[PDB]
Amino acid sequence: SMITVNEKEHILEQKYRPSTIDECILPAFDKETFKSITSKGKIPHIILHSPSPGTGKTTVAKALCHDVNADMMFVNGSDCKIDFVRGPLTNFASAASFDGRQKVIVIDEFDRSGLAESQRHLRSFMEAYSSNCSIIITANNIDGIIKPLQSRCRVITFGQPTDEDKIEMMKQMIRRLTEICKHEGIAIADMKVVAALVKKNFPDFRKTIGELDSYSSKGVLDAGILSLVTNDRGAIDDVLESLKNKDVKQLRALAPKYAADYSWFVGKLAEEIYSRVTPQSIIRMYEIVGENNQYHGIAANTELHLAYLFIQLACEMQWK
Amino acid sequence: MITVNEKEHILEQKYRPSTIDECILPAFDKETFKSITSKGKIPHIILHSPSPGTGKTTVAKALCHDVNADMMFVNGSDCKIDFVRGPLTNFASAASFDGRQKVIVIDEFDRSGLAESQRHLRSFMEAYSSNCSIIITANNIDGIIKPLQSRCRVITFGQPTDEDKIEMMKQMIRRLTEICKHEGIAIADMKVVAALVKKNFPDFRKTIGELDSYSSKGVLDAGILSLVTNDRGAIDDVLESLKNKDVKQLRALAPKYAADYSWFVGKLAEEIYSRVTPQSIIRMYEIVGENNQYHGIAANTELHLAYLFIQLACEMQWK
Amino acid sequence: ITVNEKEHILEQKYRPSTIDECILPAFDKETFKSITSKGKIPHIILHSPSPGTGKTTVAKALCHDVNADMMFVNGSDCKIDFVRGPLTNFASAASFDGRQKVIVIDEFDRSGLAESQRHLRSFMEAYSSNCSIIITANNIDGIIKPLQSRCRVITFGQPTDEDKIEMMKQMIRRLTEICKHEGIAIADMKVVAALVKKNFPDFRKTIGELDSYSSKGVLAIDDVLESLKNKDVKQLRALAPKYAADYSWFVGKLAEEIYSRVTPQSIIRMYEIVGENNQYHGIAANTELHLAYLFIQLACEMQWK
Amino acid sequence: MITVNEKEHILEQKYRPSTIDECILPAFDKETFKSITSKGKIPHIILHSPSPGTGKTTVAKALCHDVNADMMFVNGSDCKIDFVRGPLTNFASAASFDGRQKVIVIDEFDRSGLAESQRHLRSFMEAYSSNCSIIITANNIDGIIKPLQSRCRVITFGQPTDEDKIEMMKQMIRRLTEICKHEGIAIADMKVVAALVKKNFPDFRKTIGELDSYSSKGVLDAGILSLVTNDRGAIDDVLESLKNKDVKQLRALAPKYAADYSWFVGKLAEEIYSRVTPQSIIRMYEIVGENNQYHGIAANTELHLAYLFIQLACEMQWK
Amino acid sequence: MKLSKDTTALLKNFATINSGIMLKSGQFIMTRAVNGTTYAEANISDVIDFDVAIYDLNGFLGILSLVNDDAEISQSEDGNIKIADARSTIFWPAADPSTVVAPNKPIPFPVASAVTEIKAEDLQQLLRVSRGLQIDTIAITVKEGKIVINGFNKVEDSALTRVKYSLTLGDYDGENTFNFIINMANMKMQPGNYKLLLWAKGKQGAAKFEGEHANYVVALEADSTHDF
Amino acid sequence: MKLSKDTTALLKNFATINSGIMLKSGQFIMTRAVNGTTYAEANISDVIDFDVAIYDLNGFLGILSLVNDDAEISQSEDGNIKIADARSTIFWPAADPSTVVAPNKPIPFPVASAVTEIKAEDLQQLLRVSRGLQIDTIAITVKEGKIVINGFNKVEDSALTRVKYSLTLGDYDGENTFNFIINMANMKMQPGNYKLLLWAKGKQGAAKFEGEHANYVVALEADSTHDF
Amino acid sequence: SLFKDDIQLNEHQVAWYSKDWTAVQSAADSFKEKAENEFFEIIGAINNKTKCSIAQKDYSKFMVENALSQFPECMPAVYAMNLIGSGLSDEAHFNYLMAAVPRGKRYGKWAKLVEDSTEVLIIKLLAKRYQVNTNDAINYKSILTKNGKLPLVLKELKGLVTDDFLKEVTKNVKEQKQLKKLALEW
DNA sequence: TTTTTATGTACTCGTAGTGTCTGC
DNA sequence: GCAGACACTACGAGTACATA
Ligand SMILES: Nc1ncnc2c1ncn2[C@@H]1O[C@H](COP(=O)(O)OP(=O)(O)O)[C@@H](O)[C@H]1O
Ligand SMILES: [Mg+2]
Ligand SMILES: [Mg+2]
Ligand SMILES: [Mg+2]
Ligand SMILES: [Mg+2]
Repeated sequence: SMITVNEKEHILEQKYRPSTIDECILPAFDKETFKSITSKGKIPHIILHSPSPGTGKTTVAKALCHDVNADMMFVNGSDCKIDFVRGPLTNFASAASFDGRQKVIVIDEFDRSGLAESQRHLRSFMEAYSSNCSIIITANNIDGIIKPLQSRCRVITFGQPTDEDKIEMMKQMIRRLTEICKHEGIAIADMKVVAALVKKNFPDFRKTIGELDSYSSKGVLDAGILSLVTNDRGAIDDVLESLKNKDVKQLRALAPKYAADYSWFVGKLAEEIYSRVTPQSIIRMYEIVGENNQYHGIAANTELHLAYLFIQLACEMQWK
Repeated sequence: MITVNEKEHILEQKYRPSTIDECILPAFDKETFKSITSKGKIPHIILHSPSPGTGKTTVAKALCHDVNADMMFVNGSDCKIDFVRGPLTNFASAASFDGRQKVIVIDEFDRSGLAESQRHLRSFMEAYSSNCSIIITANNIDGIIKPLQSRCRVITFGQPTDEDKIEMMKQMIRRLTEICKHEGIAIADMKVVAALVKKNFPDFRKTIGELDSYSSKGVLDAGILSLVTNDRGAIDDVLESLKNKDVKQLRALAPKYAADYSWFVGKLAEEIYSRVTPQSIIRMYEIVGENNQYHGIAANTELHLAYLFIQLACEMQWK
Repeated sequence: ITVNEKEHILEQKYRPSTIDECILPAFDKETFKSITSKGKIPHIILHSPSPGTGKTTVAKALCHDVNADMMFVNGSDCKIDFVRGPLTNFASAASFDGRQKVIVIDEFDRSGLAESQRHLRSFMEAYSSNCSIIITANNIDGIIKPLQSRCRVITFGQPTDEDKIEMMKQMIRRLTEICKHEGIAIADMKVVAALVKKNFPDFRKTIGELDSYSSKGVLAIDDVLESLKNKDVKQLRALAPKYAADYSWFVGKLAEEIYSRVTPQSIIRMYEIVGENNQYHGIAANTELHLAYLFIQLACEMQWK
Repeated sequence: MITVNEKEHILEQKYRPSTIDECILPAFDKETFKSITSKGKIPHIILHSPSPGTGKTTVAKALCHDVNADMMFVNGSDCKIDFVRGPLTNFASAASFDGRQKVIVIDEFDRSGLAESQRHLRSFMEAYSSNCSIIITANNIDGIIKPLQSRCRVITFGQPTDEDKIEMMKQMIRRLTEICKHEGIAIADMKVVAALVKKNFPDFRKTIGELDSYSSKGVLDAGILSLVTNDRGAIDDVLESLKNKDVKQLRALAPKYAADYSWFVGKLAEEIYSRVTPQSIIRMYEIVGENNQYHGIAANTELHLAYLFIQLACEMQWK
Repeated sequence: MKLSKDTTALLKNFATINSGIMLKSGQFIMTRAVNGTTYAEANISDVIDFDVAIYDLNGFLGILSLVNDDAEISQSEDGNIKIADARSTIFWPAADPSTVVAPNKPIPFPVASAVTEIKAEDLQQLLRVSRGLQIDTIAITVKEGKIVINGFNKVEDSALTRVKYSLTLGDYDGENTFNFIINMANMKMQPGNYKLLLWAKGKQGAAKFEGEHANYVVALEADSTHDF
Repeated sequence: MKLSKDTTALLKNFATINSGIMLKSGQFIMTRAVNGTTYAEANISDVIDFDVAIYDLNGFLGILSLVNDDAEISQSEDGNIKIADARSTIFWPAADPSTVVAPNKPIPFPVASAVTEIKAEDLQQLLRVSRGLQIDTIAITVKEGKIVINGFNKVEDSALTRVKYSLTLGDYDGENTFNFIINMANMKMQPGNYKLLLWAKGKQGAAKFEGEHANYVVALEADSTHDF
Repeated sequence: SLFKDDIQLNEHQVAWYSKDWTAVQSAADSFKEKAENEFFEIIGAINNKTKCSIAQKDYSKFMVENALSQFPECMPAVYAMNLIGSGLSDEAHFNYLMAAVPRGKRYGKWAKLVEDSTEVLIIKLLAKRYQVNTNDAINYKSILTKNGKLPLVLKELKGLVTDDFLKEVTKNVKEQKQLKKLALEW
């Protein structure tokens, strides 16, 4: 196949972790800049950061090493305190690999705040040992990497594709998910649900696979799963009609019905009213719904908070 | 069938479900848990409510029970970074010697000051993913950092479909009935049992906790039914003090109804609607709606109620 | 009647000892009897919000009646490291006479403690077999929702017209008895009936009052209220941090005390100003500053009688 | 003219300047360093940026090189009190046997936990001032205790005059050009070299580090210029749809950036600040700040983002 | 009154159990924690000559290692204290009894459900295994006829299942079954030979440690389990 | 299976290389540091009768001093490590191999570029001095037909400019010339006489000490230089 | 003092050459000189409408908000960043303040209250013995003068003044004038 | 020209106290 | 053989950062 499987793992977003830089699904310019790097055979100091999780930062870190055939120490960022850098990393960085391999230190998830002291200590280290070995830092949030370490690196920024990349990357990820299903014994009844999972959590490829596990309970993905993935469980007609008619007892009665799950309902209402009302009623309807959504969760009685939203819209909406 | 712990008198903990089936859950949710216990291995999972007592931390223990995991159970707030470095790293690296899935249940992990520990955990979860998995239980998700939600299957509770709600309620009524047989509680009117369930729906803990308090007299009769459906009273003393536009009286009634606000605020909307003129209605929703909206930012809730009364007193034209 | 003779303050050395000695609503007293009967005590919350209704008294009484081994704790002292340390010790240790263990956390309302309260939510389930918790609160919203889920929330304050008339009689008898013990001379019984009626719901202040009469043995907010009238600022700016400490109580007193001291349409303005300030507290990031802002607002708009 | 180290591939460290002239600096600064190397003896000095890669630690080694000092180079974070008592006291007391100024270079000495070492150093500097001098390098001065700044000539970097900036940039362009000849990098459009310099100005390290990554194809042409002046993520589609006050478009972009909100909201503040009128700034912070504040209470996050857009569309008066 | 080299060491030791103490006239000291978990009594050969309350103990024993050993600790002329020295004089505060938690209950351990001994060198081995093998609870019970101890790890091994440690303490002859569990935290004795008397009826109970230099009694944790 | 003083003194050594260890049945044991810098192999007195992974070596060895010098050991029914004593008994958590960075097998050593030998008497003086002289790294080169060794102070030194020490090992028969630098830190061997095996295929390069008990390999330093 | 010709070696030279580190230390301790900040050039720019641009210098949302918290002309703007500002970029919180609080001047003195150090110790004491929080504790003291004679109770509690407890009250040898002060006049 | 909120969590430094083991 | 001297730990000081 075209796909690495680790087979020591059941957890399945980790079974399918890409082995090499090509197996990785990335923005065009980004993949190309990584090929360029593996080509020159030596690896500079690099930072990979999302801030969206699961874009492939810590996967590409291991792949880069794999492609250049580095001698690589992989390290949990939160474990890398100043005494670690002084002790084991200084050892590794000064020691000579005997097979003339680029030495590389991968510090994963290095953006914690209490490591600033370690990071500063590292700034002088990186210039001393730059001849042997390079450092690849992985971070969710850059501002947790001190500025002088960004100076020292090529900062590559993830999950920020072009409009075309997004369209291609999505196709690639759909093909991949399809392939994972063949292997896994997951039946695909409606391809539309696979395109939906991808689109739903786009930048994050980890959650996108994680999802597939949880919607596979029944070994099939059919039109019924598609309802839960897009899921709208929604027809709004009784409210939309009671709104136009500007009646209230009815609105007052419908409140408790949809208070049940609010975040979904409020969403449909925005989507559905948009089409049914005049142009400067649109701008008003976002101001009214937006504000109402905003305070939900401070508001103590949620059913009343829904009633309050209806009254507001009934009066200010002028229906085309 | 029903599991009883018998080391506990406290009775919402006596009847805590042992296995995934004994649990009352939405259809798709139960099914997704069966699916999981089937495959025999357990992924990294987050269970969150935000409504308490939906069964999150119960289903956590049950999942472990069904897959026969070697499980360390841990108070979230006790779970600081040095804990993860020390005891959890030990457990996660050690090999269970019967070949059991190792699982770490971190209960109520949504505290703010643990973000540092959670980040530290993000690299851990990938290192030890082969041995053991983590089940996190949270009331509020935003207290779990994003990269941990990335790493998990986030299952969201107490948000059933309309059908699930109807089934779950039936199941919970059957269960309460069974708990009563065991406990020596006499059921005179079944209508009171269906009432307790409906009253606090998402929360199954409070729904059983209630049963303890209305059992003082070992029987549930039509008389208990009045107290279960019952009151919060009428609103008359407030509605009158409002019309009269007097204050000392309003100022005095504030503390009375501060007790349960969300209910009171609801009655007030319902009852004033009828008693005031048409464009006073539109004003009364803006006044009550806004007041309800900030409650829970507002620090002194009794004062917040007074503030509502003063506002209505002045702007309400009464029929 | 019940006396703790080593206590030098009136409210500490007279507190009703048992659930019966307490003056309460009928259904409330009966629910407490019911509880003491079953011999074991569940997790409970007692809340007013009106002070001196007997919350923290009934807490000790419940324990007394079931003969619990009880640790009593100031709420504001119960931070997360206390729950981890001494309370975890107590809750895990087994009382050696087979007594219900009970932890009374008094005045647990302030959300300085929300972090502690959450930590508690997992705790309560872990050691529910040994020991139960009784929380006392003036304002409920200061108790996180998942702790209310775990408890029986009992609420104070809605006496019937008859209860009020009986309770007042009972309190008058009680005050009389306190006077015999204390060496306080009652020349006119009318003054005793007056003290009771004057602050009715609040039995604490009604006894605290009696002490004030104490100096001849026969029968506050000022610094802010003054600095407000004077419309000065440096002083208001300085007082802010003082009362930022516990806001929900302070704001309460300010409403109560200004009401009397200011003109009629200044009252309506003062509720709009304090109400709005109270309302956003807890979105507002710097709470000392938020108190300053309230002061500036009142200084300008208030007309004192 | 250009020093190349040839033991390094990493290329911003290949071209590290050997001597004080090879260094690209403000006029007065270069001149003050020439002045120093002339007198043949080196005083106690502090070089600080706070902008990284302005050449502090490079000029440190160069100053030594020019005066031909016997120099110990030391990582700041490694220089704890026992080091100063130990290794440094030895070196500072020992006599160089060619009659060379002895110099101790402490690089990146601005760490907080070294204040104890720094104080210990204040007495040392006066005791051994006859032998040897100290050159401290720091990103943030306030991390250097006051009595050490008293004892030094504090020279402050990367904060050139408007003229220096214009000269320094020309000098850096000439240098990059020369690095390209040596490296086999073809320059098709000189405009792209002037662009790399301007883009990252204070930081000369990143400006060279960039050249490595845009050289994948061995040529710098008009096509690379698009990527150098271009913005790879950006905000443009939103900023534009905001100005145009259109909605269907704003309504559509909402779900795009709801993905990671805390970052997006940040960019929007940063980017709108420049593009809108002065009292629109004050309004935009109130609008964005409030929206950011309730995020995480707000249940539908995509809607909450739409709400933010509608708000800014109307109230933003664009310069 | 004067306080010896051995008395003061049962005073640093009773500080690990209460911030404050109240000893009174006699040759007897005793204290127990503000959380009623832990009781410790000890008969000293220095005869305390009056009734005193100290808010803090481990503070006092400090101003006492300095003074030489004459230390006629008498009572100050205004209710506080006087540490008389070979050549000085010091004044410690003395707390109103309302500010110290004192046992007040020299209740007598009922009768032993079962008795057994432990050698001091073998308290040694356990006080130390638990440190680095990470134990925080133990359980005293019957294995193969003798009475054993198990160390566990309440956190890692949530329900006392995998035993990290066992120790054999000389046979039980009586015919009963039991499992007495103690939270290591609430265990604070300086080593030594100790008679072990453990009592419980039904569910209420405790363990009493008889030692030649002090006595110790603590509470079974929540779940202990027997048939007495 | 039991272990003697001599065995353990070894493993307390192998601890300082990798804080964990994986070991299986035989009279062979081995560990290599996590970071890929050193490695030791050992033939020993005592005999291993089952495979097992130890996470915390440096403290297991510790637990072992906490019982008699004879207690027998084995794989528990509990698939963990049972250290059983005369009176007591311990149960040490056997860790998942996944996590103990061990070497799959044994890689042969390139028939050596250069050979010479070193007296253990001699090597004690190197370590001995190095404390005394703040000697942090060394270099082994050829000075006038003999194999020397030079200690430096990479700290104060920087460029390895000045020699602070210089043992004198064997003579150099062959006709290359080199300079193999070694991080003192990376030199974790129980003292005793060694044969020395040097090797380099250009940028490749390592160093092997051949003991009577175990063999040790350490990585040269980044600019170890040579004409091989 | 022999030899009788030593160009005096400075306090330092002796510390070091003789290599007793305890004397070297107190020579170190010599300049501890603790002060820092320059946060008032940031406040100043927000006020005077000069240009700083921040970024480079450390910023304190607490320190900038509090400083301005002084002059009522500002409170509207600070009030704002107080409700809303939690969660804004320091870069932002700064940019805002530049474009809101308009005039410029302020002179120094903040308002800090006057603590009667004694009165605080007394309330802190009462709240300890009585397991009440500070406001009732103040009520108790008001009450406890006007009868029941505060000396009666301060005499009982003089028991716990534990010098850990004093560190909670004041920060200097003012703190040792207090150990003695309630050990006395009751 | 002015100057630091309260709770909880995490990390580095120096030093002092603590314990196990070896050379003349 | 025991001191000496080494290696390790516990603690207090100062810094920091996210919440309210
Ligand atoms: N129901 C009651 N009966 C008698 N006295 C009461 C009652 N409630 C409060 N008190 C008086 O108030 C004091 C204790 O107040 P407390 O129970 O703390 O009130 P709260 O909980 O409202 O703060 C006691 O001194 C007691 O005399
Ligand atoms: Mg990762
Ligand atoms: Mg729970
Ligand atoms: Mg009270
Ligand atoms: Mg540098």
